[PDB]
Order: sequence, then structure tokens, then C-alpha cells
Amino acid sequence: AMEIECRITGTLNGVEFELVGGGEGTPEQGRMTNKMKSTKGALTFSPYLLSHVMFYHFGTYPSGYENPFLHAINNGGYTNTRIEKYEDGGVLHVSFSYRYEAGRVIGDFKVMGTGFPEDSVIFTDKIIRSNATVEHLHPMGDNDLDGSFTRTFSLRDGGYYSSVVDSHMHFKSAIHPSILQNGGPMFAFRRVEEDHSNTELGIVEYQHAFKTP
Amino acid sequence: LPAMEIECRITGTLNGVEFELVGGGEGTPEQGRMTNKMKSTKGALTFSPYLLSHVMFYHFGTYPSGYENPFLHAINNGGYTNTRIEKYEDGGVLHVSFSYRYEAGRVIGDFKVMGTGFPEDSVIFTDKIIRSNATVEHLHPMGDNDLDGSFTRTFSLRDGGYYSSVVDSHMHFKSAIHPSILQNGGPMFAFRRVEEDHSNTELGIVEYQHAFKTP
Amino acid sequence: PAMEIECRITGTLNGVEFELVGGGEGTPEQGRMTNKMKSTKGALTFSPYLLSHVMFYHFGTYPSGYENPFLHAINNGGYTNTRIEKYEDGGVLHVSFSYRYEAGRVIGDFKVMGTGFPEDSVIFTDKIIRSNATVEHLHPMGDNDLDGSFTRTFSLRDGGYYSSVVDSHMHFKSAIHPSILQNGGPMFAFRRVEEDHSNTELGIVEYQHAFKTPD
Amino acid sequence: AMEIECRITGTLNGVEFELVGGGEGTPEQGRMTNKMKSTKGALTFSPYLLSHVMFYHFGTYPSGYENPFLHAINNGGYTNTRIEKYEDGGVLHVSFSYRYEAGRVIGDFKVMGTGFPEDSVIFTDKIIRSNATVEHLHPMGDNDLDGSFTRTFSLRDGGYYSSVVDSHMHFKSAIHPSILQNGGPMFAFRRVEEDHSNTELGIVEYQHAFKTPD
Repeated sequence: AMEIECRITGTLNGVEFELVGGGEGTPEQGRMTNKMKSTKGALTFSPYLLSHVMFYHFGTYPSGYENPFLHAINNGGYTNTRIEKYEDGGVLHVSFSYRYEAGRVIGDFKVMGTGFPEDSVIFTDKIIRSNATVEHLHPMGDNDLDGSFTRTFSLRDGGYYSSVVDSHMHFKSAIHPSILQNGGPMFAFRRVEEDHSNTELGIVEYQHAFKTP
Repeated sequence: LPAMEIECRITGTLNGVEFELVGGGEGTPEQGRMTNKMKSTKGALTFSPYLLSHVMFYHFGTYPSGYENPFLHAINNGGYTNTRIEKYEDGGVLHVSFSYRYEAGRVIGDFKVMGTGFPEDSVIFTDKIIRSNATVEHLHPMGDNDLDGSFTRTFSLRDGGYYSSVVDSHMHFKSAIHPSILQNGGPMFAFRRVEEDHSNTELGIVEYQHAFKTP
Repeated sequence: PAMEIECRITGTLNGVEFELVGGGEGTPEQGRMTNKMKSTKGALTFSPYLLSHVMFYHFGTYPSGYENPFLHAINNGGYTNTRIEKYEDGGVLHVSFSYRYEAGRVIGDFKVMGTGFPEDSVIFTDKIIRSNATVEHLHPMGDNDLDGSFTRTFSLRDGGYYSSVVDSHMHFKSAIHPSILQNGGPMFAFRRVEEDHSNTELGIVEYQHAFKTPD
Repeated sequence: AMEIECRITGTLNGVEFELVGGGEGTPEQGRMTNKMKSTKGALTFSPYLLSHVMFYHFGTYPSGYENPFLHAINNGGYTNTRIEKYEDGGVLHVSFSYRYEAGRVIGDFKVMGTGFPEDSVIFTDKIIRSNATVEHLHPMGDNDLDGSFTRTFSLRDGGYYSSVVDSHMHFKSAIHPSILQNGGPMFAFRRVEEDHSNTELGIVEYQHAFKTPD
């Protein structure tokens, strides 16, 4: 395994939040865990909104391809910035930065959430889980990948709440050549198992990349 | 079982210029396979024929154990329409509507394209595009009669670049969507890839479609 | 100084075919026009307000120094407009506008495809009470194309808003009037409609005022 | 006048930047000025990208309306957050916050810019000016305004570089009732004069809101 340390700080419609935590993961298994505690009270919004913010290092890649997030550990790393747009008009801006120790990844992530209306499902208990996603990944030259995915939550209703996520991963050194020399996209299937309250949050996440299913 | 006949007509305008293709092929849903070769009736196309590969039948897709192709299922009960809005990174938009007609072992697409807003310097008026890359669409039901889809779609360019688009789709069903799809916990994913053999009068694809919950 | 207006609108809204015919008159120099149109298929299955902005950019004032490019196009092969409108509940309206001219008369034939409006959409209720005003940002895409974009709202009976984003593509047969092209910087087009609508009978009065700076 | 102090911090495509300075302006006139210097050497991108980050307080409103941004100065103020999408795929996320003093508004502004490709116009000297814009503003209940505008730059060759800008303004106290009770949008016309080098940036800006243009 590898050890994970995680801190998440930001504001949602102006309200400050912070979570602190960690877990473990096993990249050859594409599995990781992260359990985290709010250090400033009950969160003011559904904690399910943060499962996807609580480490692409832990994803399996298909035979022939190296996880370029993993491969970046010993060569200056990478950052990821996501703009997320929710169907009710709210916007989540997320920055991900990482530090590595022999045997550990530490992430420091910043969130800025603005524009969720007062009647937003994020201010209810309506969200019962985050659903699986497949991200489309392709290079933009040798140091950058561009990501896009749709992402939904299941509501008590039946019924779904949706968003669109666009991401930009900037790499210090050249992306692993298996990724660059590929010439079509790579797809990243992700799902979470979430066990949340309003002040303690936990995920198990599975990440499996593929060219074809 | 086997091998359904496909007929296809594509008409439309791209930046004002009327175009029209006709042709068809065949396909095997159990394999997730279809073919379609089509010819221009109005002379050479003014833009890359790769732009029409994904307009040249979601009936021809495999679905995992336990689930049925809802597009397939609809054939025998009121059917479905699909309308795509595709926004190209240089500002071009294609609006595409698919309508279908059904005969014994035969499926007939009549599709309308309105492309607008593409800049004179667009890659689509060059020969830069050399194939369409694979995609995975996120599909989720909207109530009982509708599926919403979204996917990012890229073309590879001669120089090693990419030309990209975002497609948003809305599928409306005349009868209820097959219960295997409605009872699902979350989205279904639809992986599609094409093999293209194009000129700008004489276009052909082979398409593979494989839906899954998990890869 | 008033041209006669004739108008047909045909389309579908989530599958359902609708058709309106009618007309009015307008005076460019005032930036004013009227249009009254009646459904040919009994009551509409959606808010009539949805059609107000489909119910003639010719009838717009332009500042001194400038000529209305729509009005200028009349005698030089004309223009088309295609708008892609994306409503905040996911509905999409794609509208195409084409024009015929005779002396003192413009004849419009308009095509609408609205898709993806959820069954809980405000457009299936009576809550929309009026469209609100807009300012479109317009700039040349080259010598024969205009790109427009605006935000549009309706007011809802209870005090809310239902919003959309409209992106428009105006393609001209001949060069755009030089004053708009030699501009460099956008032009802005303020529009407001007043509506007097039933579910079968629609009527508008519209004011259009283009500007580079507001007073 | 009021005096204007301002700080801008952010990163563009990973590169940290900072500017400090200020200027002044006259809300009755809808005019303000702001001159800023980089405190980490030359910018790595066109300084034109920053003119619209370099104070909605300095905008006129039509008779029978009051500037709700200026009204907010005593009753707890507002923030503004904008997402800006450039046509080449770059994104600017900008947060605006303020503090007040007697005859002074003090802005502190955070920009994060990502995903501008290596071939983007922002890495050239093609931009020659920011063009005029008209923002559509309307309320989301009593303490929120929603903004949207399209924004272009003119390029040396005669082309344009564009972006679409979505803004969210949150008010601590209810918006001015002249705005809340409009029952339509208010439109905000804005235009800029710019004289920038890669280290020293300066604009003049005018802002005039209106219900109808005439």
C-alpha cells in the first residue's frame, strides 16, 4: 500500500469549511480509502458533495499503459484543477496539490463553491449517493491532460442531480510515453462507496482506466 | 440471431450549404456491429466527411448480462427519437435529429443536420482530420420515457493534434424504456468506436457499440 | 414607411407538432413591429411565451453612422439566422429563420425544434407571465457572418425568473454592410417584446434598438 | 472621488503572479482608474487578460435606480465570483472581495487561470484592446445577483479573441429595492482604456447601467 494524508479547505456560498484525514491505497488494485473529519462543525451542505474531492495515483491502467499520475511521483508530479457546473447553477472550483514521502502521498486541496441557490438539493438530505463516472482523458501536448465527465447523484426520489466536470492536469515532466503515444483518449471509470455524516466523511474509491471495455 | 438491413438518408446544411447522403449497410446487435456506406447526391462535401461518421443506429449495441438494449426494445413499440447538440471547440455547432422507420429485419434512419457557426479557418474545411476517436457516453433516464446522454468526442489530426467537441443528447421514447434500464441504480455507459473509410462523396463506417455498468 | 409582415412558424416541442400563421407590420425607423399569429392545430401544448422571440431583425433602429445590416441585406441576397437556445432546465430550442422579400413586405418561414424539456418544466405550466428584455452582443465572424449571444429571462407568476442562453449565427449572402464591418468592437441590440397571448392566439409588439454606447 | 486600493494574486497555468496599486473614481460620473505593478517581474501572459480584474461601485444607474454595489458599502457589502471561459479552452476563476474605509474601497482579488493552450493568443502580443461589454444582471431572491456577458478582445490582425463570463454576486444584506423590485434585468455597459506593459498596468473604466438604452 501507500499512505494518504489529506486536508481540504474552502468556502461554499461564502461559508468556510475544513476537513482533515487520510487513509491508504493500493494502486495495483486501483483502490483507496480516505476518512476525514470537519474541524469547524457540521458542514453546511451535503457531505456527498465532497466525496470526489476526497488521488488519481490509485487507478489501474490497461496492459501496456502506466498510470501517469503514479509515474509522476518520482519526476516532479502534477496538479489538477476542476471546474464543476451543477444543473441548478452552482459552481465548484477545485485545486489539488500533492507532496510525496517514501511510502506516502499528502494532498492539499482547495475548494471554492459559489452560486448554489437556496433551494438547491445540496441544502437538503435528498442526495443518497454519488454515482459512477467515466472520464474522457486526452493530452494537450506533452505536459498536460484534459479531462471531462458528467457526474450524477441519486436522490431519495429516484431522480438524479447532475453536473459537468472539466479538468486540467498539468505535469512537471513529460507525461508517461504510453499515454502520449496512445493517439486516442484514455477512459477513467471511477466509483465511490461513501459513509458520511455531517462532520465525519469516508470513502472507498475504485479507479480503473481502459481504452476499451 | 443475425443480420438486420440498414437504410440511411442524411440531409442538411453546414454554414448554409445544403448536403445530402444516401446509402446503408447492415448490422448485428448481438455483436454490437453495423456498417453504413453512403454517397453524396449534391456533389463533393464542402467539409471533412469525418464530421458525419457519428451521424451515419444505437439499436446495434451490446448490453451487459441482465439488461436489454432499450433502442432495440423500442423497435416493436412506438420507437424513439434522438436529438444531439454538439459544440465544437472552434465555435461550430451541429444540431442533429435522428428519426427511424421499421420493416421486418430492416431499420431506416432519416437524419437532419444543421451545422452553423464554423469559422472559415475551421479544421473541418481542411484535410487535417484523419479519424474519429472512441467515446463513452454517460446515459441516465430522465423519467420513464427519456434518456439524457453526454460525451466528449475528439478527432485525431494529421499533425498529432486533437480537434474536440462536447455532445449533449436527449432520447425520447414512445413507450416506456425497458425496465432493465429504468431500474438501474445509476448511469449506463455506452462505449462506441468507428473504422472510417471516407472520401467526400463516398463515405463508409464500421461501428462497434458496447454498453456496460463497469468496464 | 411600414413593411407588411407575414409569418409562418412550424416545429415540434418534445415530439409534438405545432404550426402558426399570421403577420403584422413594422416600421424600422421606429424600431417597432407587430405580429399576431394563430395556431392551426388547436391549443399549444406548451407556454405561448416560449414563441414570442420566434414571432424580424429588419425592424431595429441603428445609431447614426450605422445602417441596420438585416435591412440592408434585403436587396443583396439576404441573411439567415439560426439560434441555439439552452434553457436552465435542460430544454433546448433550435430555431432557424429564413426570409423572402417583395416590395414593402418581408415574409418569414421559421422552424423550431425544442427538445429535452423535462415534464416538470415551467413551459408546461402557466407560470410564465412575460419575457424580459435583452441586450445581444453582436460581432462579425468574417465579412459575411455575425455571431450573437445573450442571456434571456422570463418572469414567473410568483416572482421568479426562468432563464436561457441563446447563441446565434447570422449568415449573409453578400458582405455585411460596411459600417458594421468597419466597426471593430461589438454592436449591441436591445430588444423587448410585449405579449398578448392565449394558448391558440399569439400577439406581439416588439421594440429593437441597436447601439455602440447607451445614452 | 473615492480612492481605490487593490491587490491581485493568482496563478495562470501554474505560474504565480501578483499586482498592487490603486487609483480613484467618481460613481456619479461612472468612472474609475486603477494602476497596478507586478511584484514578481514580467507577466507570463498578456496583461490585457487582467484589465477586467483591475469595482462595480463606480457605475451610474438610471434615475429612480440606485447602484446596489455602492449601497452595499454600509450594510455589509457583497462578494463577486466569476467563471470566465475563453474560446481556446482557457478558464479564469476570479473571486472579488472588499473592505471599506472613509472615502476608500479596498479590493482583494484572486485569479486562478488554467488550461490555456501553449498556442493561445494570451501568450502572444496579438491582443490590442479589450472591447466594450453589456452585462445582464438579475436577482436570485433578495441577496443574490446573477451576471452574464460575452467579452471580446480585438487582435492586431483584425480578428477577435472571445470569452463568456458568468458572475455571482452575494449580498450580506438585501439588495437595493430599486433593483429587487425592477421585475426585469438591469444591463451594465462597461468600456475600458488600457495602457499596459508586462510589469505596469493601467486602465480607465466607465460603467453605466440602464433598463433601456435610448
